Amino acid sequence: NCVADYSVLYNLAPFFTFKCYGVSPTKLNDLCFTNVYADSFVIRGDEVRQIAPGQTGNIADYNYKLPDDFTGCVIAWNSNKLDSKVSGNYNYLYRLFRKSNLKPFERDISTEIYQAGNKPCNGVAGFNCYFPLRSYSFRPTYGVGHQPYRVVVLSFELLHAPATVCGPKKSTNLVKNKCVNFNFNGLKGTGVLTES
Amino acid sequence: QTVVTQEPSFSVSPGGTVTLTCGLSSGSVSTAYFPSWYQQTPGQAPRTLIYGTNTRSSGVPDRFSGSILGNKAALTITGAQADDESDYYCVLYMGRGIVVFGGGTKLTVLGQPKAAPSVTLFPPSSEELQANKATLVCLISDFYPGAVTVAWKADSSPVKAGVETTTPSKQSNNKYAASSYLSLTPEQWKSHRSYSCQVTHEGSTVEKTVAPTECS
Amino acid sequence: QVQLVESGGGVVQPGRSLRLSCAASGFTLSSYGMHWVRQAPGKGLEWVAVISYDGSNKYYVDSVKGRFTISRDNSKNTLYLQMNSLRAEDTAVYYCARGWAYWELLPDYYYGMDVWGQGTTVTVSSASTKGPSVFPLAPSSKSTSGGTAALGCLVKDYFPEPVTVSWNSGALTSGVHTFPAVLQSSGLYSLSSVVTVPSSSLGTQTYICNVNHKPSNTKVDKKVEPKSCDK
Repeated sequence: NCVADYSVLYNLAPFFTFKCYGVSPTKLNDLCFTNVYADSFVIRGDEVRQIAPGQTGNIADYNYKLPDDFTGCVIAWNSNKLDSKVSGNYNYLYRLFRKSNLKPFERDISTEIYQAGNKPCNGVAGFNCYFPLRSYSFRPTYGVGHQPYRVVVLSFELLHAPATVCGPKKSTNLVKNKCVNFNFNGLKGTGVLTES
Repeated sequence: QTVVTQEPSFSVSPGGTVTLTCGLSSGSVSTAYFPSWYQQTPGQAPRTLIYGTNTRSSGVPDRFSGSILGNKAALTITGAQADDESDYYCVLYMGRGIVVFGGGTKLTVLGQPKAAPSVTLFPPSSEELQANKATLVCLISDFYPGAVTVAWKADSSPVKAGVETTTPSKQSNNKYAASSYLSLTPEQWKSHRSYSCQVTHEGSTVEKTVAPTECS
Repeated sequence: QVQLVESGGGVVQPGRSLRLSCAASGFTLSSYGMHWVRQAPGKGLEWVAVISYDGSNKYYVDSVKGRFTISRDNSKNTLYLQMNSLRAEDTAVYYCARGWAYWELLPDYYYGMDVWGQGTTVTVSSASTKGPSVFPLAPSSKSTSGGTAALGCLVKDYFPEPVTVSWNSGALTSGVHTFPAVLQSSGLYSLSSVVTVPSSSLGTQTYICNVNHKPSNTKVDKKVEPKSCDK
């Protein structure tokens, strides 16, 4: 129940990776589609391409997958100055040894130490029983390959029955005592406008 | 079960550089386990010093710096001063609620102005005997650090039951003080020729002896 | 200002129950995680139990499973801990600790504890309210053959601990020092308050060992002076 005016949302982005599918990036204001979902995280610089609809990848099959017939797209940019520290900030971390290919758009939160099966390691963290994640470093200076990039994934539904966001915009001026077409609130016609 | 291994105690001259180590004997330590360094002064509550493996708490001087060294959590301590000597703790995090602390390390300033422990042994008074009770006090003060071993011997036989030692406590002049209590029966006190109180501290042994016959 | 008040501590017979009370001022406990950590004399700190900011999940250490319960009150900003089936190993000092918040989104296995209150000590001893025994310490003239003479007052088999021991009702402060209690064979404590004073102040001034046992409501003012053993 609001309008998402992306004319300012794409903003003065230094580089907005608006690689979008299913719709032209400019023709969304006139669309009146259903509800939208918001979620975001941060990924190391090189594999920003590695996340995409339905291709292989360690980050893709273990932490976040994207459906093939996906409506929507993502935005990514650089936040090296705000995130990285001189000593290196160690707060960001991703799963390492998931024994499955997680389906797109499902919740998966867990902290138990991974076991390679076979023998019951039983929470000892010995052989074949490894603690996953292996958090990043985010060194104060490095190339674009392992540079912190802030990315947001955007997904909106369809079927148009629960009209949720939409947007009217495009408000023009007014004239009087002249023949002119009027579209005040959806109704259309031709005539002259005066007082009453 | 997992156990965190820590060194018992260090001794470093003022103005020097020392590092403390905290690791895991069951495997390697990663930054995901979130090493944290906390200091405890006996008789009070601890203070937060190092968290995030590289970040200091609000108001913590930049002189303290921590990092990871191989599979052992490391804290860098340069330019020792008098007040830095205290108990220190390392914090490691397991999955969903399991946090294991280390064995604790008592940091020292090596020597400071060293002072010999002071002993005062007093056998029970006549009023205590009149109440059919007996208790000997052997206080120790002006010693550093707290590695003190207080033992009692009746005549020529050491006694361990009924006797306990107190943890050394901070003084107002940067020094430690403790005490010893020997709670026995008056009959044992009057049936023994003498009572002795021995304290071992940093390789220096102090002996004090009292005689029940003197009080009579 | 951020402060945590810990109350309800004391000495309890084994097998009974008690509710530890923790009050938070300056913030709301609903916004932050809360921790309970105990520490015993001669030992290191020992983790006991925590509560999350939302309370959806609760965790305890294996040694305390099935005996203790933690509860929180957002209405009055008060925190309660339920203790049941107490045993002698529970004698320690508990600290109520405040962790990070949902106000700063952190990953799972939430990072805990940065600031906390003074805490309160608890002891599990097998005794009941017992009259304290106070014995003055009057040294012989041999021990007074110096610039300074030390006198004290032994306090024995007092329960429940602690007992407030003082000299001259706080009039004398310099040279006054008390000692921590020790465990005996029967499980009761004993302490001494030895006061160091110069030998020139004897006679003219009187040193009285003032002790108060609030649970038993007794007042003993033991006069401590060197013995007049004219023999």
